[PDB]
Amino acid sequence: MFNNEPLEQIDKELHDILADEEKRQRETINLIASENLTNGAVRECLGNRVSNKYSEGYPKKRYYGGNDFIDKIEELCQKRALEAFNVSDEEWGVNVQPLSGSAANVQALYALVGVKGKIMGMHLCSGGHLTHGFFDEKKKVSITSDMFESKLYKCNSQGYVDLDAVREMALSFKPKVIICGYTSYPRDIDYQQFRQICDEVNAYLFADISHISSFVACNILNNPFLHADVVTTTTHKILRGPRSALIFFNKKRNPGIEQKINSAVFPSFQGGPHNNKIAAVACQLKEVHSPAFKEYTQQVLLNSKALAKALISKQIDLVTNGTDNHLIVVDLRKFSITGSKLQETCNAINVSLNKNTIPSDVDCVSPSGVRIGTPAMTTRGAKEKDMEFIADVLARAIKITVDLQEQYGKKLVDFKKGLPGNAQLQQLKQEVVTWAGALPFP
Amino acid sequence: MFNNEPLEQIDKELHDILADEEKRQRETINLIASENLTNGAVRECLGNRVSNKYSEGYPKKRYYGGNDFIDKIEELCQKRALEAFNVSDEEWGVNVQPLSGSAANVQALYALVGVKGKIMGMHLCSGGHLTHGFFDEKKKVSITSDMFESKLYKCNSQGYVDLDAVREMALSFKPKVIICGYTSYPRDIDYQQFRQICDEVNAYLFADISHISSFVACNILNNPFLHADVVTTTTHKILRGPRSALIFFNKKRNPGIEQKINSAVFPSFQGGPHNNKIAAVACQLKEVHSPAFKEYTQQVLLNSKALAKALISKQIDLVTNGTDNHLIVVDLRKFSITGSKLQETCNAINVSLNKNTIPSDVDCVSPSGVRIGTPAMTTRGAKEKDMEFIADVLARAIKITVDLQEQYGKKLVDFKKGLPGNAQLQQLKQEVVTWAGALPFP
Ligand SMILES: COCc1ccc(-c2cc(C#N)cc([C@@]3(C(C)C)C(C#N)=C(N)Oc4n[nH]c(C)c43)c2)s1
Ligand SMILES: COCc1ccc(-c2cc(C#N)cc([C@@]3(C(C)C)C(C#N)=C(N)Oc4n[nH]c(C)c43)c2)s1
Ligand SMILES: Cc1ncc(COP(=O)(O)O)c(CNCC(=O)O)c1O
Ligand SMILES: Cc1ncc(COP(=O)(O)O)c(CNCC(=O)O)c1O
Ligand SMILES: [Cl-]
Repeated sequence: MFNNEPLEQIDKELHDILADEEKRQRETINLIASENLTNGAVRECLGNRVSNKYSEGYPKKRYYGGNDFIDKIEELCQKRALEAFNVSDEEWGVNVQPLSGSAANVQALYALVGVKGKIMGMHLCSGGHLTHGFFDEKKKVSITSDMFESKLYKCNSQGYVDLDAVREMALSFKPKVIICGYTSYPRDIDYQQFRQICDEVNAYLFADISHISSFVACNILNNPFLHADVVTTTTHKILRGPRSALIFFNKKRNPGIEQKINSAVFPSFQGGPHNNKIAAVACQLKEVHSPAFKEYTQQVLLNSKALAKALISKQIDLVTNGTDNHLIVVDLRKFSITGSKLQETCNAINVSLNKNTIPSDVDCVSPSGVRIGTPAMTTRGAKEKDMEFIADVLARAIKITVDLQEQYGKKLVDFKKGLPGNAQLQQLKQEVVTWAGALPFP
Repeated sequence: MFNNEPLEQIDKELHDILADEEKRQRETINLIASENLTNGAVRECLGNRVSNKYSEGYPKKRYYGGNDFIDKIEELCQKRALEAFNVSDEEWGVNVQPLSGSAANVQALYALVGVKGKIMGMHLCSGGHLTHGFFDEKKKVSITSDMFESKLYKCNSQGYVDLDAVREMALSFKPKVIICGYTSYPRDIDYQQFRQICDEVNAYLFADISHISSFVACNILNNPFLHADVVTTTTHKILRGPRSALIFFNKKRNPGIEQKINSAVFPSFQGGPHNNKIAAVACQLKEVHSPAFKEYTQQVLLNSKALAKALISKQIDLVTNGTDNHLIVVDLRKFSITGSKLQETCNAINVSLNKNTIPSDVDCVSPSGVRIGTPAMTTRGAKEKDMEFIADVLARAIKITVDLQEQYGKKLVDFKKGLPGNAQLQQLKQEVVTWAGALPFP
């Protein structure tokens, strides 16, 4: 008693937009640092009937019948997660049920500190996440600043984490958790240094490695598992998995953390797991552990180094003057333009990026930077040689932006008036589409 | 620079379990009240590349470029959501980003009351959800009992919502929110009555209709939208959508609630939306509004009435002695067995259900009932005549459970010893598989 017609026949309106979205994807230079493109295997999992199952609880301890195969799927995922990060299942445990990074982080923090608990995070303007305790004067923007008491450490004027400031703050504030690992931080992390600071104030060490997860797995960047109590990561970014998250806990450093973390995920916060996610994560995790994915990850950094190099060669300023990973933040101050305007210009030419703050910024709405990343284009087979081209495309977008600000003015509404029908933008978009459309598309 | 081998070739281990799960689903009599089976169209959406996109914020108000088609999909979902529940976009608004029912509820509650805020909900043992403020004497089981201050109302010994008790509690406790609409409540709800109590005490009216959403939409049961400030519902249950949730808010009753709810979903709790979810919800909502889905929803109740009738004819006791909806709770006390045991026995025969508490219950690990539901089997084309068979199968499982308890004992571990190889169970499972395996399967 159901309709079985395929999507095209059953919902032609929706299918058209999705075909449109697909085309836009195929024809964009995607520089969103947090984006990637999943393979068919991961999407076959997301589309699977395994999402039919209600399976509240944990494997072997469900609140429903019919969970025999779901248990195998949940355990294989946990297995592959611990494998992927080269941690012994004896020392480290993992929860594979958080629906997304924001959820995982809120869950993990509560497990560690509870309501009104004290937490320390990097500020949003400095590269930190919303879920790292963010608030402004006016409002408690994230729940992490409301259900928890938070204080926020800023990076220095150069854009690097100031460990001195971190220690200064920890000794006065006395938090139960300190969060490191970031959303738009272009440099590696001194985890050991964080560990020594946490030890001084009897605080937990929280490493959110969502952006840099593939580097950690493939042993290309610092390994937070050597020092961290809790490691979170999303699966949809550099890891190239589906949209989901993982919570890792050091059982050996903290006995009874397993129960604490697991009870926080369920039944404190979530209900039924999304088993299609868990299946998809499992699939990607197998791939994460291969020598071939290590190659992909290496190429991500090769590409990011080259892109930084080529942008510098064109007189563009970068926060920290380079990168240790997949991501770059461009400081646009010398051009007297905003990230907001550069975002609109880049969208008009099919270049995906986002506006981003820099250390000197005081404005969340009008930032002085854009953030770019290589994981998506690296997935699409782009190499170091291709980076000069992206660098050139961005330079030209910056120039065009300066011109349009000259013609139409500083107001964002006024500025957008110049984008449609602009001859150079049309020429640039076509230039973008031609190269982007030809690249391998999973 | 990726792998494009299909799931079968890329990950054979995982593909086998999924095919195993698919086989089990096809050959199970699914009586889990919160379960359904999605069509291929909904699964093509969950599998779509649209999940590649990061689109934090709201349509037209994104924090990333290249969201032109993502905006159309998020808007068409809001459009179809309000359409399906027969509400005007001028009076009612909706958020389509909550990832699941538990998140949406925590999100919606925070919006209304904030941290330390006061809320009222039905007790878990009485039929209410975890996210309705549930706590134990020992522990604050749900975050809804911890980040909020909660009180819990119990149904009477007959299993009906006791409005006297609700009012008595509301006048003393003075909550800011009162929650109605439930997880395992077999009767319709007097929303008007709740509204009168909420008015008296200046409390918001919260109706969580996840279990009964299709009834509300198709105007087969009481409409909470006539009276409620906030309406939440998951999409994966009787709605037969993907795993996601919706928050509805009455703008006419509460100006400024839109910003409150929207900011609570993001950036208070979540980060990037799951666009494949939104696409899938949109697709199912078109179907919800059709006269053909009204037919399906009618069948669900016709089947649930019949099944209740047939169980009573076999001397099985029901909570409230019947049903107003898709769900029944069987009181097993007269048989001196637990739901836990009946759940294992039913799993052994390919009958999916869950153990459920009853009003006299004081125990959560071992309850005195099972909960059953018709949405899945109705989806599979089963009619009123088919219900006698399901009733017969359950009666037979109950008997086998009494026998096995006599032989092996009251300990759950001891009891399970008797399940494998049992000739009657093998006979019953085969009877189950034959009939279920031949039913239409989306
Ligand atoms: C309405 O509350 C104030 C805000 C919520 C999110 C804000 C935000 C603004 C900007 C800018 N420009 C950038 C961000 C960024 C980037 C990555 C997009 C951002 C930056 N820069 C950082 N550090 O973390 C984030 N988490 N989520 C989002 C959307 C961000 C966040 S401002
Ligand atoms: C951590 O200990 C406290 C608990 C968490 C879940 C508990 C629970 C036990 C039983 C039993 N028997 C039943 C439930 C039910 C049913 C639908 C399965 C349940 C019941 N009965 C109700 N009312 O709501 C629920 N939300 N989530 C779950 C799993 C439930 C929940 S008790
Ligand atoms: C470090 C970090 N942690 C958690 C999250 C949250 O994940 P969800 O959005 O899946 O909830 C993000 C999102 N990052 C925003 C970006 O870099 O584009 C992040 O950068
Ligand atoms: C009334 C109600 N509200 C919210 C939820 C939460 O949904 P998620 O599991 O998607 O977070 C449930 C789950 N229902 C459990 C059951 O009836 O089987 C529910 O029954
Ligand atoms: Cl999903």
